[PDB]
Amino acid sequence: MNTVPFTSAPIEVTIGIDQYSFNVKENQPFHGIKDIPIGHVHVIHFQHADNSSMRYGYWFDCRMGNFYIQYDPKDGLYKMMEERDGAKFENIVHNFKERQMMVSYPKIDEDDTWYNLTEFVQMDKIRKIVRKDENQFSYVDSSMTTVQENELSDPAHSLNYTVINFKSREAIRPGHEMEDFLDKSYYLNTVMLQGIFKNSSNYFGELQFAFLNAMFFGNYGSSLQWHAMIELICSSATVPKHMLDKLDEILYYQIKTLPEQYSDILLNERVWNICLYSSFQKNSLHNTEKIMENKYPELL
Amino acid sequence: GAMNSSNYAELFNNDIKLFVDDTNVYRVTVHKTFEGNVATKAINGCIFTLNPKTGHLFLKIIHTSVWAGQKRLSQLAKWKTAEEVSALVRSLPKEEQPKQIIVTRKAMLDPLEVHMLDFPNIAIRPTELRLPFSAAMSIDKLSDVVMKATEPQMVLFNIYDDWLDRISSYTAFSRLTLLLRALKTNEESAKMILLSDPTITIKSYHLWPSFTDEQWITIESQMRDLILTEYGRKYNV
Ligand SMILES: O=C(O)c1cnn(Cc2ccccc2)c1
Repeated sequence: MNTVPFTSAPIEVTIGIDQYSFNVKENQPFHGIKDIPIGHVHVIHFQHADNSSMRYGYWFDCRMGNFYIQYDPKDGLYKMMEERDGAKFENIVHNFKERQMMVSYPKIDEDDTWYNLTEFVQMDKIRKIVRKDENQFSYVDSSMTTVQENELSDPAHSLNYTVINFKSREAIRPGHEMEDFLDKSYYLNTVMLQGIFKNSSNYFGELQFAFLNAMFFGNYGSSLQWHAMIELICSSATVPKHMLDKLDEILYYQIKTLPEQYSDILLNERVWNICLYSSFQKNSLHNTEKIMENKYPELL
Repeated sequence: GAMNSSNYAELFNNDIKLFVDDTNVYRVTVHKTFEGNVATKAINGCIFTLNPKTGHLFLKIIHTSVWAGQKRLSQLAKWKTAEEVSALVRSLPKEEQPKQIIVTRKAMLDPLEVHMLDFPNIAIRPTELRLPFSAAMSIDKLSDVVMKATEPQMVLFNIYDDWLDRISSYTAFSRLTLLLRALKTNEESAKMILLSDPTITIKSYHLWPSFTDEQWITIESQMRDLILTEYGRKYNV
């Protein structure tokens, strides 16, 4: 088990840690989050009570170091920092007075939701999408644009998702225009899987990361990426069987976790009707189809 | 962006542009089989690609052999159109390539965009103009060359004859669209108006009769009257 110590909580805020959330009042005696389970990946996110603009947060792996949160009164946000001096960290985090002012990460043992949502998400790949090499953790917020979006304006503060564009030379072999536009298997299998991602795990990992950035930060370009990566698979007549079966599971848990009142902004009606009812792989998403129809029938 | 009547005169500026109409590419007759069923038979078609400023028409004849052994022909026809339009653009010198291609049917947008990926600075646009280019096959010399073709074939015409010697491109396009709208509304009557004086002939190298300026004024009024008469007949006005 791991701990995320907070020097203080000077401004009222809603704090999320993975799929959970709680509130802290202004100047409340709050010193962080304890009892966090097995952390291949985690995310801690913030939305200020006095200004819900800019949700922001940090992706991190407890194994890559000791991470704490301190409020910066100049930049006006809660900042993640790493401590190289382990003894000092161990000392602050094991102080029983400090531990009494920490909330316990609340893991029900039956629940496997967080590793179903983040299985293919790796910090090493996050840090290539979010380029800030001097830190072991990665900042994302509601307003950050994607490289692709920028190509249609600060490249340091961008989300470097893999560019997917169905009407581009990369997607369409000369001489196969109709074939490749109507059946995206070439683009999926040769260009993306064999060429860029190298395997389906890296593909699913970026898909899951994009979904979670869309849901936790309301990041629009992330939502576009999530849907694009779904549509590329569904619009391909030839997809490995294991990949289809795994996709149904991945999407089922994303739809299950999605806030009920957020569907008008996190789900693209066009894409989901195509994937579930018209695409080559319509009949390959049985579990996702069933949860969507019963949870969100209005979109369909 | 979409083309319409506010930015209408833009069609006749010096940026090269082409209209593409695909409505006569895939053409069929519908008849009854021996078992009593109904069957289609394809007939030759054409792509109508027109420069509205110069009158240059690139009539690509679509021979029925291109449909043989193919499925979903109405879908294929849009991709075939796009393939031939792209090939036309590639065959032109750069200074003759269009800056915009305007498609008369929005379903042509994605096929043409995909076939035109090598030309990222050529804008592909729909239009809100209702244009009557589907009646191109009511022009006798166009229909004749399409029906006679035994192989794929490109035929070049100036659809304005010599009109630009005397009127502007704007005015020529207006005359063209009036004539074609009349032929689309009441083809036999529009054909009658144009042939009613056998002493006003069509030159061997023209499509339309050699009307004087004053005769064109009369002809245009007769075509407007034909269109208005049909409107009243249709809506009981
Ligand atoms: O630098 C470290 O090692 C470290 C550990 N915890 N913190 C935040 C914190 C400081 C003081 C009291 C409570 C929390 C910083």
